[PDB]
Amino acid sequence: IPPYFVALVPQEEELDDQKIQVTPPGFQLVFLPFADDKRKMPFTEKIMATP
Amino acid sequence: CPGESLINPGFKSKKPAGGVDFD
Amino acid sequence: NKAAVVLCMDVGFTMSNSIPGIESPFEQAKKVITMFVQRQVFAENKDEIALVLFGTDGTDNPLSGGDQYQNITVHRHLMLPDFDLLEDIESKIQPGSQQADFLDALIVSMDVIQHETIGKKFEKRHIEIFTDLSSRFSKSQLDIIIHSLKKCDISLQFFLPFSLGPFRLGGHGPSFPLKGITEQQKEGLEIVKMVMISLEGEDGLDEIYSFSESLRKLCVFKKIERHSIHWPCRLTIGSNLSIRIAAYKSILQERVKKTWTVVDAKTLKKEDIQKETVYCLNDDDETEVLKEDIIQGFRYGSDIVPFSKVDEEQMKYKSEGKCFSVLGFCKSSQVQRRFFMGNQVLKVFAARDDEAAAVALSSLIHALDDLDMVAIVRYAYDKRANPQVGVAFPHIKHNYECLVYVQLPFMEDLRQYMFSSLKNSKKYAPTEAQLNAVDALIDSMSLAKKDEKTDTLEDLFPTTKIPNPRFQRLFQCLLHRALHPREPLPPIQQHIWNMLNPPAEVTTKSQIPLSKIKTLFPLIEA
DNA sequence: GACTTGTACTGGAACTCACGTGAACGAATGTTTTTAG
Repeated sequence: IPPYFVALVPQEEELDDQKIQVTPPGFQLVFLPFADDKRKMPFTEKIMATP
Repeated sequence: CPGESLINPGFKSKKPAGGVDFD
Repeated sequence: NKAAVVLCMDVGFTMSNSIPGIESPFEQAKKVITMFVQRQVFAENKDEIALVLFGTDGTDNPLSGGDQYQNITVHRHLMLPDFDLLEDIESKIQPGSQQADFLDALIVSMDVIQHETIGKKFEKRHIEIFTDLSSRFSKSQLDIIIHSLKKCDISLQFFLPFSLGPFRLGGHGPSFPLKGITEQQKEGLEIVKMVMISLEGEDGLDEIYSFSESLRKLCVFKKIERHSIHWPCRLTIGSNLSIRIAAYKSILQERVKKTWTVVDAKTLKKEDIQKETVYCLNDDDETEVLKEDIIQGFRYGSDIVPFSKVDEEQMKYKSEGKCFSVLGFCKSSQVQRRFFMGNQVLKVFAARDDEAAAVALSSLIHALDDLDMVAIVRYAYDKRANPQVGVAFPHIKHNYECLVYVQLPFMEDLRQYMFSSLKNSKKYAPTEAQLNAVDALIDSMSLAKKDEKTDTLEDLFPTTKIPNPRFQRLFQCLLHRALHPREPLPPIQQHIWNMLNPPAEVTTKSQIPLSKIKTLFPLIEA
């Protein structure tokens, strides 16, 4: 299978007042898109909004 | 263990789906 | 939407000068052009490609009137690329024994673009030049060149052996060290910079790439790539407020458009092989049942409940399709990236051409950004599409602003798993020396660098800009099989590995901390 | 030594889960050709 570039983001354990685990500790594996996985958006003039 | 589903032991009892509740 | 691309290439003696330890510029330019042609051909793109070589011994250009525009040959005219072009690039194109400037070659390329594109309609015209800038040239025709380029709406791109110890192609490092550049090369670079500034302003500087850099950037197709279609809808914040919007697929995984067809070994035809599916009962006789005598059913815990397709369609959930409604607004901190779902990211802008919708969308985006909020919304592509709940958050840039939409999970889409804690374990607790070793390893393997007194991180390994290697590998293998039917597939190209690997500096710095970690941490397989 | 009965161990297959590949239908939109007013 072709390889994919990924990021391991640390994830610390978090518990609520009930003392029950809600976010397990470990790493979050996030898939990073390649160059060809993106798309080009059409050019659009930027119009600001008044306060 | 507190907050444990009676129907399925080993899985925490998910709260009922409420939806959008404006403050 | 078609396009015309004229590839201008130097084949002079200087291009063949292979400095020891560094690949010659001729080979790098050949590789870049081969990659471009492979992408254009194997993608079945309706793009016209022509090839002009300047520096050849002969002269085969329309401007060869007298002793001007010599040593320039139009190798291929403006016609659809085929395996013939790839074969000519690979084998029957050798460096010339004469040196020619790139200005007459560029004039010849413009003349080809003008003359050939007379009976056809092309939305974009592009010219790419691969040169070393190591030849004498005259500036007498620079102004006319710029005027013609501006009038004819022709884009320009330059590729040079050097960008603006060991050397690796596409290795995320310095291709040509800045020690040995000739004065003529500096003059050519300055002229190219002047031309680019005079054409696209300051933005033209970024369009001067290098062969090694271009091999892992996908820049060659930047000016010919087609825009995605727009999905029009109406963002709804209530029952009387609606904003016309258009959504595009900003990020979507790219797959292979071409499939594989099963063919017979003896004869390479798909019509001699037939695939059929049959249904049989649970009897020793293997009784056959027609498709019309089949009913859909579902399992209900050891009990089979028949459920016909018509009944399912009648009783399936029904909703009004093509809806983009805002369920509510919630603090951005309440939405976490780890919960993102789906396989696409949507970018929502205002309608095609209307100031009112643009103003409304800008107001909403600015309000969300200032208040640190995101919109929980309901998304449905059409009537058939299953409705989904997603999060839309503002995305403001110096040149454009929009709403980025990503799907969110449902209650049953979340898996509740229990994992043992690691911070309160007396058996897996690391020691101070182990923590110091890990810290040293992390410090020695940083892919981001701090710039000089400006507080701007620079990425050393921007994997987001690297093309998917699978497409290049498939194209190279297909071309090798086509041109060499009686040979096995070749190994993976070195530059692919170089671009898929981090800079050698990171490894060199990390050698020591890795050894320290190995010594400190005992690891034994079970 | 040959047969029978009872108990314990164990690797392969069935099941499930998840992903990738390819083919087919319909919705929605856009674009081109042809024909009545």
